[PDB]
Amino acid sequence: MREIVHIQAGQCGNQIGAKFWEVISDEHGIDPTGSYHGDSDLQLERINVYYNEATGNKYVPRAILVDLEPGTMDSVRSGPFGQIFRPDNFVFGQSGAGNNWAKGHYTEGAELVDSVLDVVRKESESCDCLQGFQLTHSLGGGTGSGMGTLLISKIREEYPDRIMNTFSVMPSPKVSDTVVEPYNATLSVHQLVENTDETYCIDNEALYDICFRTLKLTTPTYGDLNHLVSATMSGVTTCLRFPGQLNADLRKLAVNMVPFPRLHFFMPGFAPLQYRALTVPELTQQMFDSKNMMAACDPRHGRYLTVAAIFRGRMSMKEVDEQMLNVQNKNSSYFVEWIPNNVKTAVCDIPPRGLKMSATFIGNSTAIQELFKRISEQFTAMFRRKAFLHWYTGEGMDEMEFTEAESNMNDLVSEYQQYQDA
Amino acid sequence: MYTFVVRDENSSVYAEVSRLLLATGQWKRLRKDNPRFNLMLGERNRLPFGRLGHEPGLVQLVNYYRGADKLCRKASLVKLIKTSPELSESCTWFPESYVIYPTDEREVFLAAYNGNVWIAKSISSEASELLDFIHVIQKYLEKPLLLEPGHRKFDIRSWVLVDHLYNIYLYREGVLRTSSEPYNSADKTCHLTNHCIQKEYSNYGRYEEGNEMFFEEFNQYLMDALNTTLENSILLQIKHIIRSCLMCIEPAISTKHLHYQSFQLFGFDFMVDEELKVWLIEVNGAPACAQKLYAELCQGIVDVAISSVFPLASIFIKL
Amino acid sequence: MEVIELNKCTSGQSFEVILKPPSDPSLEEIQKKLEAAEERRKYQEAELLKHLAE
Amino acid sequence: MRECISIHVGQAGVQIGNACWELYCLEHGIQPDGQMPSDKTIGGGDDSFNTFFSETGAGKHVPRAVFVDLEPTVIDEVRTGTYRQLFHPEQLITGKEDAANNYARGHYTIGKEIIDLVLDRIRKLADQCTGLQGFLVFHSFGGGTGSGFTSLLMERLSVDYGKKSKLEFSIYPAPQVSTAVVEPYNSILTTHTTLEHSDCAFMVDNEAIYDICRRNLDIERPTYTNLNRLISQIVSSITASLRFDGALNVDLTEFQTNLVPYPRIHFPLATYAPVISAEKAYHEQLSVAEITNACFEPANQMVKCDPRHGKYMACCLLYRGDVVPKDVNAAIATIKTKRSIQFVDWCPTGFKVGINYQPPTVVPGGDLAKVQRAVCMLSNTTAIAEAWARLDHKFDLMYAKRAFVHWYVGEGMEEGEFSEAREDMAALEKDYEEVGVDS
Ligand SMILES: Nc1nc2c(ncn2[C@@H]2O[C@H](COP(=O)(O)OP(=O)(O)OP(=O)(O)O)[C@@H](O)[C@H]2O)c(=O)[nH]1
Ligand SMILES: Nc1ncnc2c1ncn2[C@@H]1O[C@H](COP(=O)(O)OP(=O)(O)CP(=O)(O)O)[C@@H](O)[C@H]1O
Ligand SMILES: COc1cc2c(c(OC)c1OC)-c1ccc(OC)c(=O)cc1[C@@H](NC(C)=O)CC2
Ligand SMILES: Nc1nc2c(ncn2[C@@H]2O[C@H](COP(=O)(O)OP(=O)(O)O)[C@@H](O)[C@H]2O)c(=O)[nH]1
Ligand SMILES: [Ca+2]
Ligand SMILES: [Ca+2]
Ligand SMILES: [Mg+2]
Ligand SMILES: [Mg+2]
Ligand SMILES: [Mg+2]
Repeated sequence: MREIVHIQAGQCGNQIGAKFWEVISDEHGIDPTGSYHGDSDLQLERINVYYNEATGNKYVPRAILVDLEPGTMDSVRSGPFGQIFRPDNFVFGQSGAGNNWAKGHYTEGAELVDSVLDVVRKESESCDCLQGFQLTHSLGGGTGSGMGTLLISKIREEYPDRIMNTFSVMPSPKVSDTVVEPYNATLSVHQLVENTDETYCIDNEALYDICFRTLKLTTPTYGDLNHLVSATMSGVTTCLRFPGQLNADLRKLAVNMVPFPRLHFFMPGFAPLQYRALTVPELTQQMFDSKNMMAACDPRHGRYLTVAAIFRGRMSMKEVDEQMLNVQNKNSSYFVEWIPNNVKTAVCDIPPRGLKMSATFIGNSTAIQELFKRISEQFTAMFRRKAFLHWYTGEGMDEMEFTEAESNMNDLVSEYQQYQDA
Repeated sequence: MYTFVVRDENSSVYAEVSRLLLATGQWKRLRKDNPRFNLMLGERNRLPFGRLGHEPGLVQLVNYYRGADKLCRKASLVKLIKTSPELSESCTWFPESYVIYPTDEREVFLAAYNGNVWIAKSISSEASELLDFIHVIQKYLEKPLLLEPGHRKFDIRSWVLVDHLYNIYLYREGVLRTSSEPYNSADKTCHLTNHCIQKEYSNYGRYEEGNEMFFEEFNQYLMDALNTTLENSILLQIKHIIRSCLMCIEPAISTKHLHYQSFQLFGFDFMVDEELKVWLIEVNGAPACAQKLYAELCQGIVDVAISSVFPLASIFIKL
Repeated sequence: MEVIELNKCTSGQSFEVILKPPSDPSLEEIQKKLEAAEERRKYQEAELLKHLAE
Repeated sequence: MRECISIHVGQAGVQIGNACWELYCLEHGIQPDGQMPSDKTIGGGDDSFNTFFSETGAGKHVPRAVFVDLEPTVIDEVRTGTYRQLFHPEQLITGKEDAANNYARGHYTIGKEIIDLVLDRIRKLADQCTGLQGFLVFHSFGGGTGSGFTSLLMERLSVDYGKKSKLEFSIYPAPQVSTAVVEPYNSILTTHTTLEHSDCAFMVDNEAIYDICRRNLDIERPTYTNLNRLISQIVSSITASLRFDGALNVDLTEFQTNLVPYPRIHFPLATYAPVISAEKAYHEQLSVAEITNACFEPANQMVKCDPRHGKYMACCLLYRGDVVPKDVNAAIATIKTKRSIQFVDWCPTGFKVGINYQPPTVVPGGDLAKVQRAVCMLSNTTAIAEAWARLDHKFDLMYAKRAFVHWYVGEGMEEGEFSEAREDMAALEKDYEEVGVDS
């Protein structure tokens, strides 16, 4: 029955994961106590994808909360929808990871990883037919980055034929916590290239710019950034959660979006970012606009390999089809000509909360190489002088492992440029 | 913003057409293998008509009629005229022709052979010399209209545009490709009026510039020398022949109810005898134009053949 | 134009009109194909599990 | 009486199968519960409709059909639908997870694990047959199941039922109607493997049906229900001769005999007329001449192509309703002097005509208006090769970069099969050219 097991790891992963569950619970009419109080059976038709059904017809998120310190998960448990989560699905340590990939991946994380897999195993057993896994985390910290990728590796070992999907938050100096973020991100990307089928690249620089320049927020907070991510995650998973014309799961998505195994890093987008309803041409225009992208990459600096678009709300399906075809026909140079009809659109009649209609963008563009280039430069700037390396070598790592991760990411960049000139 | 592709770099006519499209700011040229186009300036050979009109949200137009090769090939034209009831063997404006393979009309040609001068193509009074050379064998017009002074031969080229609605437009400006050498009914330079031949084997450009006489001069000549006009003595027959050929093949090539649309520029070649009778020589599917007529004609193509389908933000005679 | 083979019944009729005269792999082989692909999947997975073991 | 077993594979096959059997029941006067008041011979008989329907002691008329899909959601709508009582539970076979638009996954990975179950359930129906003719296989080209599992099924059917004819109803992929980017791959892969196992295949281009529904039915965005009910009419017209009294195409063998001179070139072009909107209050009934002339209009074809620039090998006219042979001949004689109908020199320039007096049945509340006469033309034209060329070109574009190939290789398929399948299609295009084109 296409069940998905959700995992959220670290501070960022849990804070965005919590918001995601708050949003879709509302869309499915699930109250903070886990009771259904909706008005449409369309909300319950595919509820099993993300929710287990309890004893007294209560719905419990198939979610596992992981962290190396109890702080954020104490906040989640005390949050608005904090009581909806299964108490046994809270797996945490006390040491923390100190924004250190090595601690998350090799030392502190290794002590906790088996306990997480136990809960993962238990959730998978309650699935009629496990579709795949979904992970929310950041790449700049220690737990989400280090332990998160360790989890992914452990999961692939036990479930080699299941789809692995991540929403990965990319660090940036503009919204930074520590200077070692490029180290942690580069080490993680190496893991993601090999062990994920689909990765949504969420750039904190893009999230900030959207809040500052577009939403007119002079002082954006993580909460403001997470609002955008929460909305994007809802739209991305729309065809998973709601009945519609589209009969497809995560594997069908991966098959059609990923022409080459390593190139599975997507640029998410959302529109609108007010009481004035948007016309279909406006939704389509904004959706393809760089300012609505969340990877901080200019799509005009590359070419689209594949594009997926999801429109939500009651609108003319003809007008949607016309506008989508319009964009392709007006900008044919930004789409690869060696993949016929590489832009697909799906429509869901059910709009999200607060909007009469909206559009979600999922692009596999070669322009994403700008994100990895940026990280690679910040990495190299420090690594050439071996700056801050002692935090990692003190945890048993050697310089060779950094060189390899750096090499693999630069290879990833070159492979994107290779198909940009095809 | 309309989009188009170019798949024939050797096209003189459509190199100017694409230039004009870009000079409107409403047309954009795409890569040759880009399927997301509105207009296609296709290749002369093996044009993939089968891939046209299958792209969603795109009205597609092509500068060639599929099946028009039946009219624009030597042997196909002869076969078409004979086997079509609307043309028949009693065509009257097309010289007696026979298709000969090196079907076929070999015995029938000899039966008519027995002025007995013919010409083979794909000039001799002996049938034995013709066959041993070999294609189509056509009766050579031994009595052509000769321009004076010079006592010289000529042919008439007419440009015809047929749009997507199958309207037949005749360009006002035709051209006479004349011979610069005096005619001799007893050396095939004064017998062949091709521009490439006259610019080589010939006294070239003695009478007119580049052996090209245009309609206004030729009309004035007819009035002075024969007391008649170009319209009456010649153009009436030309317009008739053009209309006969294009209407005959219409139901076979019309894109009226097709998933894609077609238009095409044609080059009709005529011969005029001393009785002021017009004979059709052949039809060109990919013709070139006169140098001084490129500007006007190509703009005419954009106006009635292209913009009629894709409107932006007469030099033709409708037949 | 000739009409031939005219057959009639309560439900309808049929005929032919002429206008112009004219001028496998065995079960075993399939099993091998399926098993060969299965073994190629097994090898690729074993390589993955080996790579993860390293 | 000789029986025919229908097999529906994947979402497209199943949903189209639903539309067909719905129509079949309406045409034969069979109620959704299986009861048929017209049938006086209770619990048995060898009537023409018994070719598609078996009978139980309770008087229920059960379709000789099998529904197979690698995921349960589509077939589940049959199990709980209007015709839930019509089918035996055994006939409705479902798997756990689908082929994910991957030919290799449907053919090799999942197919291996479920093929024996399917054949066994088919064997059940075969044992009820006194003289099984063969099979009718409905599927899409683009689906992982429709392409992958079908080709495997066709191979095994040739083994277990060697003397039996197999006919195909295939859905050709169109970007206007929900395609995946990898569907050109699946199309070529399945056509290559199924080619030697199919005696006659009817291709239906989703683009054509989509445009017919927009143009003739005034539906801006046709749903699958709109498309399938139109498809079911064409399918009904083709199989009417098997289900009713007649003398043309009475067995599956006749389809090959009358339409397929060369085994590989077994893809007849279908053309249907008229398609009239039910919302259209005032409409003039078309004559025999008018609906016959409409058979030579590209806009009414199941596959968009130009028969004017191809050659005919065979032509069959299937009329339903108020039609007499006199009007047919008067129409044909007229059409020949207006249309460009070129037959190959080694074939008789002629038409095999079949007429069923009962006018086309339409689903109550449907989009199709009731007409007094309609015709389906089945003609084997080399012009249908345009569809192969379009499809092969899209294959070439992606395969030149080896795009998406890793998904197929990851399922145990070898990369060589891609080239092997493409070379077979290249040969197929060449066959059409040798037969249809002059130098
Ligand atoms: N005409 C018509 N076409 C359909 C229908 N359903 C799917 N298709 C077409 O089939 C193609 C996709 O294949 P499907 O049949 O949906 O997939 P499948 O056979 O179930 O195989 P899976 O990938 O395992 O799901 C698309 O090109 C659709 O246009 C239908 O009900 N009617
Ligand atoms: N039956 C005939 N009688 C007299 N002159 C003839 C003739 N047939 C051809 N010609 C002469 O033939 C010359 C034209 O060439 P023709 O039309 O035969 O083919 P071509 O070699 O020009 C191919 P294209 O027109 O595509 O360039 C003219 O100069 C004309 O004088
Ligand atoms: C589970 O949800 C989705 C699943 C899929 C697709 C998709 O994007 C529209 C989804 O929504 C996010 C999808 C994507 C892209 C394609 O080409 C780029 C394609 O061929 C095809 C598709 C989907 N198929 C169709 C016909 O849209 C199947 C896989
Ligand atoms: N968008 C977003 N980014 C965050 C959030 N919290 C932390 N980050 C980013 O994640 C990185 C820090 O990693 P973090 O998750 O806090 O450490 P961890 O607990 O070890 O996984 C930095 O680049 C932060 O910018 C959040 O709530 N939202
Ligand atoms: Ca410890
Ligand atoms: Ca009975
Ligand atoms: Mg932190
Ligand atoms: Mg010439
Ligand atoms: Mg399916």
